[PDB]
Amino acid sequence: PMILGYWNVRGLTHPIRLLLEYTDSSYEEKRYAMGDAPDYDRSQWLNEKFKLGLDFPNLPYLIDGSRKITQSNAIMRYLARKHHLCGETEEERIRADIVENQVMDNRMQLIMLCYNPDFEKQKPEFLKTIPEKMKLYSEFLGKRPWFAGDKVTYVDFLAYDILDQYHIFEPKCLDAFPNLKDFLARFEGLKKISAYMKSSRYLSTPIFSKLAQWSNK
Amino acid sequence: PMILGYWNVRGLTHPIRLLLEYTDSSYEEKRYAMGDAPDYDRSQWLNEKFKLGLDFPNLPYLIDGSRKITQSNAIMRYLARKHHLCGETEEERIRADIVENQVMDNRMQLIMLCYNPDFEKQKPEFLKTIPEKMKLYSEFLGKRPWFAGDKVTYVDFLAYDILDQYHIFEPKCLDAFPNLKDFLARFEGLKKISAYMKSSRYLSTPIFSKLAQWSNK
Ligand SMILES: N[C@@H](CCC(=O)N[C@@H](CS[C@@H]1c2ccccc2-c2ccccc2[C@H]1O)C(=O)NCC(=O)O)C(=O)O
Ligand SMILES: N[C@@H](CCC(=O)N[C@@H](CS[C@@H]1c2ccccc2-c2ccccc2[C@H]1O)C(=O)NCC(=O)O)C(=O)O
Repeated sequence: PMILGYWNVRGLTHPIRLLLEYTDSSYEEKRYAMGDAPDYDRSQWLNEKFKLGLDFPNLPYLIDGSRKITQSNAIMRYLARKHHLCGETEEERIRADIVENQVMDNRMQLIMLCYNPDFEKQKPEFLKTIPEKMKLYSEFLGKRPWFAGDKVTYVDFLAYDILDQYHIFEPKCLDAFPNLKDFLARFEGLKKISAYMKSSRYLSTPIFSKLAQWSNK
Repeated sequence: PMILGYWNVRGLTHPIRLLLEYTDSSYEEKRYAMGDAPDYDRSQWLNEKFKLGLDFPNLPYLIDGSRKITQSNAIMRYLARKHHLCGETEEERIRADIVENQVMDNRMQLIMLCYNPDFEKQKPEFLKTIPEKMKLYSEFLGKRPWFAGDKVTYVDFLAYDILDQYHIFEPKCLDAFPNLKDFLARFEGLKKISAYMKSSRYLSTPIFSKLAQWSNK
């Protein structure tokens, strides 16, 4: 089977595991335990970082035989092509490309913060920006069932992850956007997702580990 | 024709203009002003940011008829598909997907620094990592003429921008990687490239303007 390499948290892998499962992909996971604090030791990673034959060594990685991939987005695209979950029209391709890029921006923004020693201080002015963040996705999706269109695609995976993460962070963040809650429910409804999601293996959380300001566990 | 919206800067637009030209695109520009120190005023942008009918309001943007694309990479990709500047084989795509993601990471890395209040201190430390970064590009590239393979692709535009920029920051950063040095010369060679670059409407510098801790002009 393929090997998926990542740290011991939800993270950037949330959408990959969700993808793999959805597609019934055959895979094994390769969990990297990060040392504790202070340390936060990454030796277990660092010790093989350059020994896996990775183009630009990183976490997460997917090894599918001779095929060695880094860059979560890359990993995603790779699995999308494999299972045909890319946009089928230019329109769709564009929507997915914007979305893919957009999720990362927002993901990064949150991440940045939860790892900001000075959290508490900014943790409020930050929450000031979420409704706009959310409204963006809201207007975009509009009435479509899926982010690219009528057909589910890989970016739904990313979209799902991101929305869930904000929600989780700011529980009300979605009350104003019913379309967005419908989506969450619709993705959660995909038959292979519900089981997986109720699985012992499955760790809804936490995108973030020990190093975290909000959720250091 | 097509319209391109950006900040008086080079930044994210650099790869875009380069591709726009390469492909002989016919387009107009809508340049916006970034208020100064302090201020760093973007009224205009802000006065209209919400009036363009764009999906995720942002700079830059490219309007091509019905087509309104935000996110620089999406922009890049839309132009790539249009002129067949994408990877053609599965292998070419992976390389492309990887490099693209990799370039942005690296760009952000440098931008974050340039935008850090504690830049002077951070700098030396940041310098220390260059070789490694550079190294991965060099090896990933190996002996290929282009990042994805035998033919120029959009990622070449990404890569050149970024390599050109690290090279200005750390003029020696490349001495140990001649494939890289060739790549730069070779990229600058492309007929339509030299052509545009020689032109009077070409802006190399800088990636960052005002705010910029490094390259504030
Ligand atoms: N652009 C890349 C980013 C990859 C990334 O930065 N990887 C970090 C982990 S994600 C990173 C993180 C680190 C530790 C713990 C948690 C996280 C995490 C979780 C969720 C979201 C993002 C993060 C980042 O801090 C890493 O540890 N790489 C190993 C290395 O560089 O040698 C991608 O999308 O794959
Ligand atoms: N992920 C998006 C990034 C878009 C974005 O961050 N754009 C910023 C300007 S570029 C941005 C930047 C901002 C300030 C100063 C410098 C920079 C910069 C300079 C060079 C390269 C990249 C940047 C970005 O950090 C912006 O002003 N958007 C309009 C808005 O805010 O509504 C993309 O790739 O398109």
